[PDB]
Amino acid sequence: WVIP
Amino acid sequence: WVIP
Amino acid sequence: DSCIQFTRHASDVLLNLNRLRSRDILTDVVIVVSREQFRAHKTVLMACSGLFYSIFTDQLKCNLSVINLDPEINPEGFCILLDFMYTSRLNLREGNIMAVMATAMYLQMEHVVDTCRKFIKAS
Amino acid sequence: DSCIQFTRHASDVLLNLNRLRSRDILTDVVIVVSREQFRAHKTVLMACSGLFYSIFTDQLKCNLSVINLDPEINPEGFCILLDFMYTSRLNLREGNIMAVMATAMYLQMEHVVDTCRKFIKAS
Ligand SMILES: CN(C)c1ncc(Cl)c(Nc2ccc3c(c2)CC(=O)N3)n1
Ligand SMILES: CN(C)c1ncc(Cl)c(Nc2ccc3c(c2)CC(=O)N3)n1
Ligand SMILES: [Cl-]
Ligand SMILES: [Cl-]
Repeated sequence: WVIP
Repeated sequence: WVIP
Repeated sequence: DSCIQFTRHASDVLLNLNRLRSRDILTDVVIVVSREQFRAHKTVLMACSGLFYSIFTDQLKCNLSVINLDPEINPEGFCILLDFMYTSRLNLREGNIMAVMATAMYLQMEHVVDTCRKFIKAS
Repeated sequence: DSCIQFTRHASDVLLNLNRLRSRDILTDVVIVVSREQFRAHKTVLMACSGLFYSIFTDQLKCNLSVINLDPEINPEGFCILLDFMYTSRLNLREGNIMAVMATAMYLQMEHVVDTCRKFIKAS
């Protein structure tokens, strides 16, 4: 999971 | 396009 | 094999599938959550959820145009998860994380359950 | 928004859609190319091809279970492109590149046409  |  | 690969292909496919959903094109099922109705594509639901995969591989349920979820399922939690299925983006907030995790456990969306458990553990 | 994103989601969705295709689950169309028949999901075809997008948004053609391609279309070129649609992987070879480019131009798959033009220009 990432900060888009 | 890439070499997978 | 000696294949070449187009990096953005999967993302572009999902973007177009979400465009079809937004325009209600070739949607083949309505998911009923309490009073709320959500139109979607059975194939996308199966690709994202262990629960929908089980439902639509069933020789009788595969032909249903309406699926009613358990009355304990929260419509907002379902909406956030349906949006995630079609975009890869999860609107996870303090006010919705418990409903999102419970819905993801019911829908059998392992990666969403994992990030909810981690975000709850941090707080 | 304040969304988080799961990097592998789109690829995982496409992998599952290809698993459904391989098992012939919820396929809703057969594409006829000369003597050869290819089963697929209309939504995936639309998501990958400008030609299928135009066909299945048409109020009459959207309901057809069989689509016949132009007799000039090569079944092998179509097969390679259908595989690319469901995997992001293109089996581009010296012996098939002309048939693949011609099929991609007909199907309106801009990124495939672009890599074929570049590979031909190099040789
Ligand atoms: C497991 N399998 C062969 C498969 N093939 C096709 C599809 Cl559409 C599918 N989808 C599915 C099944 C289980 C789970 C998911 C999708 C997401 C998840 O967390 N669990 N799973
Ligand atoms: C253009 N548009 C709004 C849109 N919405 C939904 C879908 Cl499924 C779609 N697919 C499509 C159209 C044109 C092209 C492609 C897919 C691939 C391409 O090279 N050209 N295009
Ligand atoms: Cl997930
Ligand atoms: Cl393309």
